Amino acid sequence: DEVDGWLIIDMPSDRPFKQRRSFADRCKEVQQIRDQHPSKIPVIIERYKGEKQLPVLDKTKFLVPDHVNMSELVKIIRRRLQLNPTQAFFLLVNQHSMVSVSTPIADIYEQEKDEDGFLYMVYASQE
Amino acid sequence: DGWLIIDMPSDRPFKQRRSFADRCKEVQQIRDQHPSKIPVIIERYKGEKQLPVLDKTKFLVPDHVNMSELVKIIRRRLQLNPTQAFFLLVNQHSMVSVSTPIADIYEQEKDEDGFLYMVYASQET
Repeated sequence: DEVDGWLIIDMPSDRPFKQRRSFADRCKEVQQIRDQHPSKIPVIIERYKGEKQLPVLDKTKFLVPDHVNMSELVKIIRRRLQLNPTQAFFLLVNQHSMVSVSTPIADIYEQEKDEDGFLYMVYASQE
Repeated sequence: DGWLIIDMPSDRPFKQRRSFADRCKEVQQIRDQHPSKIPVIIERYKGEKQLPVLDKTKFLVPDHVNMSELVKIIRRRLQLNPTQAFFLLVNQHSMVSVSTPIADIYEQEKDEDGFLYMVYASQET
């Protein structure tokens, strides 16, 4: 806890996935994933920056079949966060994109995927 | 005998009711008379049914205000009560923080014709 006179702080890392790996490493990972699972979408789902009433997700990486709509994914987040009904949340795709719950993620992927090939989503409460 | 002629007002977006040349011309006149104001087109999101249509779609906004000011203005014209939540989307689906200055949104998202297009929708949609 103290090394060489220095007092070390051990707080856990809250990095977004994009800040933990390099662009080359993320691209490399997507290609491996799209090779073994060409019928699934690699989705990164993280907590919005300024969120306060909502807890962090324990698992933020999801391999999703092409055919499921956003509803099917929202309810997954509904189950993983185990939220109460009076606490409403929204899911933004990529950077600030509100998309219809009936849209298949396969169209969302090809329209909104990141430069690295991942599809980034964030959940928030309001504002 | 003859024809059944039907006349109904248009609910088509502003971009389809006004030519490109007229829209460009209108912004040019407005930026000349009002160089410190932002011309914003605010319309109801296409598949929206919970919130009504507004009688005014064209808004001349001071360039110094934040997105918050535009939300409060639309909320008032929609006469919403606190239990009614809505979003104001830039372009078609872009969510922006209410603290973002409208001038920054304008220079980043304005249309080629000089207007800034926004739509309002409720969480249901």
